[PDB]
Amino acid sequence: PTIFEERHLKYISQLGKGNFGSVELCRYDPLGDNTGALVAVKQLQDQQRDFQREIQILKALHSDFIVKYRGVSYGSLRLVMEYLPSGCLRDFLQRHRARLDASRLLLYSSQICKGMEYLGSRRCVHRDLAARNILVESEAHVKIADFGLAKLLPLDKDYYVVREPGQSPIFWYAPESLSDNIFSRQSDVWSFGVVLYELFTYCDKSCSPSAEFLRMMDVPALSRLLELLEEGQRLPAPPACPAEVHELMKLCWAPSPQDRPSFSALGPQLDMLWS
Ligand SMILES: C[C@]1(NC#N)CCc2ccc(-c3ncnc4[nH]ccc34)cc21
Repeated sequence: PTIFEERHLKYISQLGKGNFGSVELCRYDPLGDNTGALVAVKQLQDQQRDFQREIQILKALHSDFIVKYRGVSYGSLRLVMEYLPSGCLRDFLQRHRARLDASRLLLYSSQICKGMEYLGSRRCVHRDLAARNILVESEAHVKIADFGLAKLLPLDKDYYVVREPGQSPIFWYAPESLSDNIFSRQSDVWSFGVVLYELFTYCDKSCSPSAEFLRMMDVPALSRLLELLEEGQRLPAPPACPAEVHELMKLCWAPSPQDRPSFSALGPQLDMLWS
């Protein structure tokens, strides 16, 4: 059931890209009559090693808040996952902003936090937590996706040091990630603070992390952002944001990783704000 034959996967369209790969919508149609199930299929476009690691990570994750691994097709050639037609949260928020209230945003925040608490329990660092990497199962259910940059922490080391600087938009990176290429479950907490900001602005482009940080900012942009952050400057409270939600973002944005709340400490606080 977890082995998908290449010849039966029928290409339909492109779903997206990210981290030198692509996601396609395919029908797994062994009958050849267009009645088979729709699946989301990820493939590559040393890269093979990081793709194999991603598959092994996702295959061992079992959560209502993490995108479901279905299987693999060999040539490992492709990663097969459940298809979520509503797509990424970032685009969903922009389209349905006039229908989703603060209660719904708090529900999504709590579900992402629960998925992140579970990833941390698995010693998994996501490294790319952003609304563009969160999928919408339904109007009341979100799931974390894209484990392309994810790392498993060894048993005796609670952080990870990357050899070369990242290729992701710099606006979600923690100061220790921007300065020393250090990543941990605490830098995932920083990124979650940016996710909370994204939810509460409904991913509005005009006040996005990139537009707002550029606005606030011969020195490179990365060094200028680090300077901004080291001074204690932070993204402003989104328009109409409840005061308590903004206070949580600021806690996620503590200068030192050790002072940031844990996902287990954040969870009951978001659950309390939701109700
Ligand atoms: C998060 C991200 N990369 C990945 N993995 C970034 C670009 C993109 C575009 C489409 C989808 C997608 N859409 C619908 N159902 C799905 N199931 C699994 C993935 C998926 C996911 C992604």
